Amino acid sequence: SVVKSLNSVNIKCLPTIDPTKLPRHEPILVTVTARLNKMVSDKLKGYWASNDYRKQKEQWQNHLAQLQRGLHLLTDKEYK
Amino acid sequence: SVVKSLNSVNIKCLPTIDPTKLPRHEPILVTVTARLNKMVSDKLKGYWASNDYRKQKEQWQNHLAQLQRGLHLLTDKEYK
Amino acid sequence: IGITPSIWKRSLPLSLSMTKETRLLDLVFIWRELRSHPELLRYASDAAIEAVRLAHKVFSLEEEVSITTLDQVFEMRGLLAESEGLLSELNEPLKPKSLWLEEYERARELVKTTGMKRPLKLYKQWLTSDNVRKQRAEYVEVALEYLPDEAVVALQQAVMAKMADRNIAIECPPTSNTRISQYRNVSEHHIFRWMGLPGEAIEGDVPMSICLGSDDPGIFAADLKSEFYHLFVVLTRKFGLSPADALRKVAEVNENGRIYRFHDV
Amino acid sequence: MERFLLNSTVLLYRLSTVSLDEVSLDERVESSVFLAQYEQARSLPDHVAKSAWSYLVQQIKQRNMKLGPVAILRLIAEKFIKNEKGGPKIDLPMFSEWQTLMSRVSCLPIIACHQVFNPGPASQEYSFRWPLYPYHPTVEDYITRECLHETHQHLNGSTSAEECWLDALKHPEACLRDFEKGWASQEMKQLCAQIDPSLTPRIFKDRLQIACNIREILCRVAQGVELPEWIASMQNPQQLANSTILHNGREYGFATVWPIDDKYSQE
Amino acid sequence: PEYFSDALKLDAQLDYSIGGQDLSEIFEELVKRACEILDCKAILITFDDIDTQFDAGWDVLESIRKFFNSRKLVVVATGDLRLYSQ
Repeated sequence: SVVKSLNSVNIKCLPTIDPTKLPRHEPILVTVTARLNKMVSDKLKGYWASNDYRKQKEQWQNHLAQLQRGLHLLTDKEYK
Repeated sequence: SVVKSLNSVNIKCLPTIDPTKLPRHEPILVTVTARLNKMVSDKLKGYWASNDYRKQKEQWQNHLAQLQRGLHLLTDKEYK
Repeated sequence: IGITPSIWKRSLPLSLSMTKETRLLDLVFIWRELRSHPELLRYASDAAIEAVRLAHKVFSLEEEVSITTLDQVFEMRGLLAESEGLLSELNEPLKPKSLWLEEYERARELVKTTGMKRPLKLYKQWLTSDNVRKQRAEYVEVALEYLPDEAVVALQQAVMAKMADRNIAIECPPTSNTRISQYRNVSEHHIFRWMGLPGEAIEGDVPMSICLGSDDPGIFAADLKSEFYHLFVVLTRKFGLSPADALRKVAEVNENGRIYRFHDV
Repeated sequence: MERFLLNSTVLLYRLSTVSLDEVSLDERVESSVFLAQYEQARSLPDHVAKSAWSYLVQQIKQRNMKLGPVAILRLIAEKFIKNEKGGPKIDLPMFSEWQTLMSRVSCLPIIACHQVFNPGPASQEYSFRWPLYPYHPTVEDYITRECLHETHQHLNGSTSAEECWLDALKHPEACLRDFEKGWASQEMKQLCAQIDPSLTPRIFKDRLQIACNIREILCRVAQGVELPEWIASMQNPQQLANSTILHNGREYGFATVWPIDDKYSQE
Repeated sequence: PEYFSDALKLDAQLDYSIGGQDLSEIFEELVKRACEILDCKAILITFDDIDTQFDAGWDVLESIRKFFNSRKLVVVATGDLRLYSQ
């Protein structure tokens, strides 16, 4: 109910994330970023091969790529 | 007996399944889709290149593929 | 398609041995590229007759199978075994849109269609029959000079026309590799036949595109430059070619490695 | 044989005047296309044209399609274009008769149909700007090694001809000034009648305006937005000649909103 | 993940009401085909005594309840019912 009227200061709301309705071991970041990366690239996909699409997409890809090193750093069996 | 009455608006009933009469580590969701994929495949074989046979088939194949890419994580023990 | 049949027969027994399945695929093939040949018909006709004889031995069938049916059976061996309607049950639920479902159903529908499933049922025994698979691996005795010297050349020139049409290059092994155990020296190597050296090119040959490669030279210290020089030396000395002309023939091989390069543009 | 259905004045006349309510046009396209081939390639005997058209109808029915641009573009795209190392490339043996097709039918619709119903390798990124070329390693090696050399390249106008149609859409009225000034000359009077005898400047504005509205109407289908609920008013394609339709007695436009700033471009 | 594409297989005989990877589904037609091949209306299977290690009979109880349900297959069990309760 809160988020229904809130979508109408401009605010955007991610779909609710339920840890119960998720794999038992997947951490929060990979789940929330999956939600976050889904729309933001879909918003880019809303554009049709415009000039601003390429600049925002590639810089977004670097943001994920540089963060991929720490995505494994959410604990592990042993350090390598 | 209940499913017997339903088979005899139209309502389709899937055959009763039992987790005990199943492998221990195979989840219910893969099994329920197995029985569910049983009928839809059978109905498609009945059409056999009739009108819009491809339309239902391809929309089904993609939907099964999208489910499959979410089936590995459910059985996956941990995060990787 | 490089060795001259006369050279290949050097120091070999008067009758070789080969598996029945490899023999049967030979007999069905030799009929394909020889019945087209106006004068090498006896070999094609004899092959087609005795291939039918061998098919009865292998498939253990009792009815009549013609050479046309055999070719149709053997043209469907490129399909995957696990394709539905060929080895697995025809009525199976549809697999979830892999990159293989294009392959699985393609080998399925064309088998179902054309209104001709007689070659298909022969093929299943060729794959999933206890006796057929055992009979295929049983070896057979083949005469060394089964085809005459000219007859084998007809097949080789038939390959050249087909592949040059498709424009597919050939990797050539290093000529310093004494792995063939058939050439007395390097001057007899089959690479010279492909390039078109007079005195080593068989009449009617269709020139191909030949690239250069050095994978297993068979020697201790080797490199592509050494292989490049090895080719250049033989032309100038053994075949008597001027350095300007000799380089161009070996330069064509070195450039064909660039025309057919797999590197992206 | 399929180029006739995509480039023929007589079909356009039978489609720009007949209403959209009725659906069965299989006869009216078959009769019209034979006139279309009559006035385009008259050297073809009737029986060759009859059978070739009959095969085309029969070939479509076995695929459970319906005769239309969505189906015809499928046949050409799979007949000519095939994926290769560089992406979508025209097959080498069929290249020569493809060039004949380009003289009557544009490439932009064909390439779009090929991508949808036959995507590239592993969904690799591909933005179409240049006309498709056949791939042969011998020529590809030479071109990259030693570049081409052009001696006669008219700079003015447009880079190619298919995009000049897009430029024409940007000036639905200004391009008529070029048409009207040219129409004063007798040479342009005859040349226009050569293609379609019933071609007048108002018809030229009629079709260009109609083409403008169709682009917007079908764009709403492509974008995914729901139909603008004034299509019920239009059942005759001639109603798209005024950039505004009247449904329940109020002004209803055709222009929509596009994600691109420049809605009239190649991409 | 690669198992499911290998799953889903159909029971080609008698078209039972259950489809999927259930082995009981895949078992009755084999018995019936064996019975008609072996000129019998049923097959008698004998499970011996489990007095030594009755813990071994737990799988037999599962196999009897999970797969041994067809009318045309008869099973003779034995032992001490008290140990099964244990």
